[PDB]
Amino acid sequence: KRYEKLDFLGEGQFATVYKARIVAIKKIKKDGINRTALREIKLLQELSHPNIIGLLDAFGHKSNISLVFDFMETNLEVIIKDNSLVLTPSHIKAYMLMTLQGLEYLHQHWILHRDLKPNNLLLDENGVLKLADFGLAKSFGSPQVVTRWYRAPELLFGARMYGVGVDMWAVGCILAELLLRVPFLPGDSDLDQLTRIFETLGTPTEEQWPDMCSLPDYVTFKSFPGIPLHHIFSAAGDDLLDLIQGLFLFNPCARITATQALKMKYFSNRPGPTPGCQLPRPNC
Amino acid sequence: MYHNSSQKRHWTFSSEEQLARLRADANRKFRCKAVADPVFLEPHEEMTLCKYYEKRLLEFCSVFKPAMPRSVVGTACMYFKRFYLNNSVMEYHPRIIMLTCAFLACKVDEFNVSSPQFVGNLRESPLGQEKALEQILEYELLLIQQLNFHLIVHNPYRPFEGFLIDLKTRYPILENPEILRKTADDFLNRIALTDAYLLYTPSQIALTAILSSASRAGITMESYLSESLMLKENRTCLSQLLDIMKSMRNLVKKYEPPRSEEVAVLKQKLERCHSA
Amino acid sequence: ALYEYQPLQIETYGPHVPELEMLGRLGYLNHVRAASPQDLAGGYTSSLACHRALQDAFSGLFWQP
Ligand SMILES: *[C@H](CC(=O)Nc1ccc(C(=O)Nc2cccc(Nc3ncc(Cl)c(-c4c[nH]c5ccccc45)n3)c2)cc1)CN(C)C
Repeated sequence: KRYEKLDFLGEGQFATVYKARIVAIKKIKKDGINRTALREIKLLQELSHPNIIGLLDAFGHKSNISLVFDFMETNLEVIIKDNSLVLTPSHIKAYMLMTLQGLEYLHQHWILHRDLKPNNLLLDENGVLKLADFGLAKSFGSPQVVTRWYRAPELLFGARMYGVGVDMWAVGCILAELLLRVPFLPGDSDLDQLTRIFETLGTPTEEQWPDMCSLPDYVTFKSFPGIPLHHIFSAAGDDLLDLIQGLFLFNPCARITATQALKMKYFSNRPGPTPGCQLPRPNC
Repeated sequence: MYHNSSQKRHWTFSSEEQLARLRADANRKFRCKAVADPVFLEPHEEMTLCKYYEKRLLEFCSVFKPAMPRSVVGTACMYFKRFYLNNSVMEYHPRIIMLTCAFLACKVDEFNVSSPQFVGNLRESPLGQEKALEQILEYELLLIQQLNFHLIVHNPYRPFEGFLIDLKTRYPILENPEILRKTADDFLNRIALTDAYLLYTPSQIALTAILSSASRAGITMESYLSESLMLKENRTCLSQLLDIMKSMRNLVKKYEPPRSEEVAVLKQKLERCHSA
Repeated sequence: ALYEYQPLQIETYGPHVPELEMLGRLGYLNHVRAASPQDLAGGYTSSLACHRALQDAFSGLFWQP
């Protein structure tokens, strides 16, 4: 073809990605062309935002298909897991701002990412954050997703119909990971993830979630008091704690949307978000 | 959304003359490739065959089991129309292209159907079904590449439902907007046969169908356009919209279905073209 | 350099769509299917469906190629 393999960027859940000449190529794994690649193409050919990855090319042979994206220097997981990088409040504010703007643009077009995690938040050398891995993204609005650590409680209860809350809970989990530099709720099973959520935040009642029992895969847990938020995040300010509380509301209807979170006082307070050209960069 | 979709950007054309030019260019290109004869079919014969095979695709999707959503059928028909804007039936057989279009539409619209149950809907022997499946798998990538990787198709059914909701809410003069559903659906079906999908937006098509049903029911809703839609401020916008509806109605009324004898003659010619 | 929120500016080439929070007060929700308790539990409301249908009905209505 027109591309030469250079490195190996890693293995996804449905494809193998490598750096080629700079672009990144995903090699997708009698059913025909894989549905995940078709979903990614059909969704990325309809969106145009600075904080959303753009599909550059696609090729293949018969039932084998390969996707070509613009090459991103790193992702947020590498930033978080790096111990030599200091995450100042301005850096966190900038990352959250770019993520929320991208998700607001995505939600206005009635698309849920449904696979949000720090490794899916790509960063380039200019400091622009983009959302990628749209192989699980689905359009919502017409009348068992997300990685477990970042899965919303309503998804863990087997909710069939949902909205932007599943993305916002993952956004809150990513914010908590940025604040603590470790995964916030690292469970190994759905029951374990629910237990960790209820231990850290408290078991919700019928007032914080008026339809707890309507969900099919719903089970009753012990009543946990829940750790105070300012105890979990000692350095968080009042506005940041308010944003976290809005992001982690058990009610998916009451949980703040991307626009509501963007209107919150945390982003308009001081200091301003760090410009992309000054964001932390993992040293070689 | 449609207002920034690839369908509006790349697959909505000014007039039928541009569509005819594209089809003639495709026919001429295939003829030049073949040269590098009475057996060749003219662009109007190609159009007749394309219409016949679009009807065949419609009746194939009508009796599909499990039940096929109407949006998937619309997506498949749009795929067929877009593919045969720049391709000739004398190079790629429409019999296989219609099945590839249905396959890709089922895949894109998240209508989960496996290949064996897809090919089980064909009135053919199991060997014939396997051959058809292999042909579909061979042509799927070609269909995707000929669509410019523009797989999201906007259909007029959701705008039709939205317009019905708005009529039920903000138009008390129309007491029961649900009595216009059947005739509007018939007008939408007749629209799908013509080239209206490549020349007008889905919302315009839905509004045209609704107002055609209203006119056939004896109800006039010029106030809905002028008052409810706030077009009394912009008179030229109202005139342009009315002209668009009139052009759509003219397109519908002048469409001629293919004739059986011509269809048979063109089928023989196409079989001779493909065998050689 | 502080941040100030600015709403997204996307042209729809159609009639203005009423705000999502105002659909209930304007009577739009009386003509859509009511969300089941499970749908409300998951975060799905009939307002979303009504808003999407209204947005689809008005998109590109005043546009020509
Ligand atoms: C020295 C200097 C230097 O740059 N060192 C260095 C540090 C860190 C990285 C790195 O983490 N790169 C990286 C990791 C993961 C992903 C990407 N980019 C990318 N781009 C596009 C796409 Cl579509 C994807 C993607 C989507 N889904 C995926 C799944 C799995 C993997 C990727 C993926 N990813 C970049 C690199 C270098 C270096 N030399 C020695 C001077």
